[PDB]
Amino acid sequence: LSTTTKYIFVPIATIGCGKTTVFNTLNNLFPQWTHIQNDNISKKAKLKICDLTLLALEDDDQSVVLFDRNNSASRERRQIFTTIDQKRDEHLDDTVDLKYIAINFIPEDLSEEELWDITYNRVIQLDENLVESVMKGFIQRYQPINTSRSPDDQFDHVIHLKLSKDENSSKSSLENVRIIIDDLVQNFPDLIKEKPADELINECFQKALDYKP
Ligand SMILES: Nc1nc2c(ncn2[C@@H]2O[C@H](COP(=O)(O)OP(=O)(O)O)[C@@H](O)[C@H]2O)c(=O)[nH]1
Ligand SMILES: [Mg+2]
Repeated sequence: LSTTTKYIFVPIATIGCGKTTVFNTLNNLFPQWTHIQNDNISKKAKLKICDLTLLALEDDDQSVVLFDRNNSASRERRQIFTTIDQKRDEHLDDTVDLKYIAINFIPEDLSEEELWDITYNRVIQLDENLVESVMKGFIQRYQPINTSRSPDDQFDHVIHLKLSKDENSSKSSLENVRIIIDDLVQNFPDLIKEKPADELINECFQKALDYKP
């Protein structure tokens, strides 16, 4: 109406950290949010994920883009800011406030050994040697978020997730969905007025967990 705010949720993650499960759960709770999955976009597609993001932020309808890519490498976050900042004036008028929220899927204190152990067994449980090999490449390129310097200092806010083996029958992606919701209620009350009920979060996560694409 007068000064609408849009949000782009940028994961920093490697394969199998739970990005799509968490974003699917969120989309299941908030059907108006736009979940754009890089895995669904051809490498020779006319519109790539950055183009599809801006297109999915034009209407007064569309406030949230779930940007579903690993962005394990620093340059992959730089691309997002530069490309979107650079094409924003093509589509959005000067009343649109755009915020980038990092969703950090890999704790600061996690070792590569435990990162590998958790994500690899998630994904195995499709030549086996080449799925392993692609996962390794995203880990080799992984540069932890560093909001003290370019480009990560352009984030408006960071949400720190956990990456654990499941304990006490609590999947860490479900723990992570709750963190994101609690964080948004606190720090962006206009995005989520009041929480979904706990059982609706559980059911929406159950839907995401048992998704067989
Ligand atoms: N054990 C466990 N598995 C999970 C969790 N979250 C997601 N998964 C599963 O791990 C696999 C990959 O997760 P996905 O969300 O696709 O990871 P992405 O590659 O980051 O999208 C899927 O089979 C999920 O069902 C979790 O918290 N615990
Ligand atoms: Mg995925």
